[PDB]
Amino acid sequence: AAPERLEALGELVDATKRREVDLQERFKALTRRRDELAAALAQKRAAAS
Amino acid sequence: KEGITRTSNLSAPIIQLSGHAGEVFSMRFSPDGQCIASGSFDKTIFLWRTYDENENYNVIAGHRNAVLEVHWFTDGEALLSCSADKTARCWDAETGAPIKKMGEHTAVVNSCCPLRRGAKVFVTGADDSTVKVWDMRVKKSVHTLRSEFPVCAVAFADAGDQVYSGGVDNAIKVWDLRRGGGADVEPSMLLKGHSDSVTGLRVSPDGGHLLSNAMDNTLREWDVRPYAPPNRCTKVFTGHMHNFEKNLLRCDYAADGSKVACGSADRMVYIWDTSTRKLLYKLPGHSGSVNEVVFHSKEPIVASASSDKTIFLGELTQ
Amino acid sequence: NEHLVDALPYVDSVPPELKPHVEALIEEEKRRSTKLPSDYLREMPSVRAPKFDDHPVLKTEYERVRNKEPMAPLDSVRYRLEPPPQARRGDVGAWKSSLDNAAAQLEHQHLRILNQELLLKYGDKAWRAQVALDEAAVRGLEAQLAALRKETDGLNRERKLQQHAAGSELSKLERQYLSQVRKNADIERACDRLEDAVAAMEAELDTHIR
Repeated sequence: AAPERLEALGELVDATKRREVDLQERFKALTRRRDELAAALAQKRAAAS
Repeated sequence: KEGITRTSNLSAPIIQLSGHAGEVFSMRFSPDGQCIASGSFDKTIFLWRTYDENENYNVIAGHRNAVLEVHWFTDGEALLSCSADKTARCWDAETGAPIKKMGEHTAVVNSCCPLRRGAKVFVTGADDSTVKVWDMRVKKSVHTLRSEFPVCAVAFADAGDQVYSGGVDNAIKVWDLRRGGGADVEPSMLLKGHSDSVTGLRVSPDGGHLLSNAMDNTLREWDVRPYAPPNRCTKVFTGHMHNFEKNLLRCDYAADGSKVACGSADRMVYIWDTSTRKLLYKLPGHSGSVNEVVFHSKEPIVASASSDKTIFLGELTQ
Repeated sequence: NEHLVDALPYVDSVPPELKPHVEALIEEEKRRSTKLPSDYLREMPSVRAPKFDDHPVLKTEYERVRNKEPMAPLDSVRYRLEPPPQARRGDVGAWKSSLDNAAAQLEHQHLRILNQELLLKYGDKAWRAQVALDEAAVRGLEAQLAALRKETDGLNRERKLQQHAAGSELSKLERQYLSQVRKNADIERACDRLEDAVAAMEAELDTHIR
């Protein structure tokens, strides 16, 4: 019984950390375009004056 | 007699590697775990087999000063050697010939790390406070960032876009190379918490964790996940030592992230269990400061390199 | 025919007030159980009739014995060793019956006294030996008990060690699942930043038309 639940909880933690990997990659691309947007705001104001 | 559960195929559970004629400053296991690249103070690289003789089947020469840091390239046939003679060198392992010698740095090229996923690219940080990124097939350096204080330890991240550099300036920095195509980029992340210089940097086997050995006699574990708490500091290890030698004492993760090994100046091979943050193995046997420790790619084998011209090569029992 | 449907019992202690709860759940489990027999011995092997169809002896033996009506003790009235009564006195064949019983009991008591004299003369060390053998069986049996106790205890200890080697890994796997949960909440605030970044982008197109 013991090893089947260790891998029956092991592989599940693995799967939602696969989630976690995708998820923080989303955070990566997110703050990336965030800083891109901050730079766009900066230059549009620096152009307007 | 004593029959304690032989882990590896090595003839014995503790093997000393001799043949060097200087301090051994950095070592590395082949990705396929059957080679040793040992770089000594004698400006020479010994290539050992990990099994069946431990035969140093080749001594590659060509640096004019101590080869401070060695990694292997992702396929294991090309080697990246970094030295004090201001020259980093790419060699072919099977052959005994040097492939590409780039010497763009002005002072001792302390630290280097070749990228593990992507192209044949390696970072090198030297005494000029500049951390430079080097692509294999171009003969110019592809990137060059300038800190103000001599670079001691550098690593390339798991994913391949940022560079970690830590030195005498009491703070380790993470820089973004694609964010920087200019010659005076400013640092992205400032991991603080070491109380003096950083000496060694290892990227975790998942890439979310960075290990820093400090002459703060402290191993610190930080997380590099772009979504972190305000303090990226996770773990602290006590136990090893740094002394007046100020050697390049490094970090390593076990191939599983389960242990962390540090080289120390008290001649001891330290191996902590990362989770409980406590000392699993404290192996004696080295007569000089332990410079770098490397965990064998497959088995729990640990091999250490010291400033005593030898390398102990053995397996862990518990 | 279930395979190891088990949660480890040295790790997973059943709570005090969970006995009534788990009891009620098992009770309602019973309530609408599929084929509730409580005589499910039907699927159990047929417990067969007592196999003496070739000895009427044990046949009648069991037919009476289940009624427990005992056999009478053997012929106590003849044992009192009496000659023919009033209505049997005059007839001599009755005194032949008396010859039978009187002579039989005479030699009964004779070989009786012979056996008794034979043991009290001889038997002493025989009883010595057989009581020694009863003590030998005694101590051997308790030795078997101590052994069985020992081996079983060792197995139990091994089981406990195995339970410990698992419960720790299970517990930590679940706590890191909870940390994976908080990591999900982190990426929820990431989705917050997704909304915020799009709202921020909702200014560049504005300036673009402006």
